[PDB]
Amino acid sequence: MVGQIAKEMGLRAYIVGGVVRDILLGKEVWDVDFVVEGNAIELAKELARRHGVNVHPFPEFGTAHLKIGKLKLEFATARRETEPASLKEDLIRRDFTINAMAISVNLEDYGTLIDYFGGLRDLKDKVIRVLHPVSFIEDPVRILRALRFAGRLNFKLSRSTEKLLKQAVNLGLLKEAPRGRLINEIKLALREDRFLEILELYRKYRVLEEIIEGFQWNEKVLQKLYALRKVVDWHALEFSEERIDYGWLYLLILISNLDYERGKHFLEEMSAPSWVRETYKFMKFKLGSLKEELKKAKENYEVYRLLKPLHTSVLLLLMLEEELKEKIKLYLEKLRKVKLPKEKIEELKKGKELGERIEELKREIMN
RNA sequence: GGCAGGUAGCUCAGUUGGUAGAGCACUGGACUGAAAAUCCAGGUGUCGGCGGUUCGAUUCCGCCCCUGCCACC
Repeated sequence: MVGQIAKEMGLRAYIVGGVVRDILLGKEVWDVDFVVEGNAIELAKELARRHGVNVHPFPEFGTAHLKIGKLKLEFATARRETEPASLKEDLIRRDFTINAMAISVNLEDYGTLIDYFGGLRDLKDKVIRVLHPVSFIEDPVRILRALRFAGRLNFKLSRSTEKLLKQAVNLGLLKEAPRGRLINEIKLALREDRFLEILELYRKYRVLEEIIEGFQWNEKVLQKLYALRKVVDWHALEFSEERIDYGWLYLLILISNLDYERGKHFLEEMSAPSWVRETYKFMKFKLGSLKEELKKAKENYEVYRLLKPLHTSVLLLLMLEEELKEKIKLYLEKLRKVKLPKEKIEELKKGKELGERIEELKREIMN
């Protein structure tokens, strides 16, 4: 119906940006971005009125947000910067060729893909390419972004793009960039399932040393990241109903050997989840003594005592130890399974004495 | 899309999971020609909603509701 409204107003609207990419990648998304030649606000308001849904106009940005069902729609007016602007002018300010395409929702040309810069070819050849060599200089954050994209889609940077990226990092433009944008981009990165590869690309071009203070790369951390890779694989395989955010664990591994001050400050800027901060603060000190206690663990009940109060993240951190791996495994799918019948429980009750008694019964069952 | 706040009618605290609170409106009676003040007391509440784990969830976790702000595709 968007093309109908675009016809009545005599305008031109286009599905734009990564959405189009995700459409060509066979990925369905509930968030759609539009570029409209002429006023986008009136189009969004009319569309929202015809569907009888609340509209959220933003005149200063020239954009409007409206939610239809699960679909989150954002209409934007064509602009030549971050005179009327043609679609091509709006597409030329974008970062990568694969993000620079558009599809027309206008009724006559409906279904046609509009590619000016040959982004379709770069999507075909799995190439991450900038439109202009001045790209990274304008928006330094894109440095991460490209890598992140190169992480997710498993594509490869163009030689021009790569040289421009290396030259961009060498000038230290990553430091001059706003902290919030960078941190946000990293937060976007750690949510990917391929985020490990993104970390590999981060290590190759050494972008993490610039953002984080006092951070350096070594082999132990990397092998720890692959061990964590295997652990994450198995845990997300069998226990998948219990799944949590895995990226923050990698982030903890990277900052493990780093100073505690810069670590807490980093978690402060990144706005890490509570359990992440807790896992880190427990890792910096208590983890050593904990592991040493797990080494002294003989009976299953002492293991139960030294494990159960801890979160899942701590356990996954303990799975890095080869000696403790089969023990934690024994703890997960075996060491905790239990229930009790009626009569017996009723006899157990004949405050805290009840719970302690229960613990005594469990330690009686285990060993 | 991520991070705080959600506790009475309003303004607000509360973590090793273990049987909840302040200050003023609410009912009832002692008090009064009536009313209020004040006294005894006591509702001050499924501590957002729905499930899950647990002997037991305001707390652990998951999906969502609301409000405010930071961030922007």
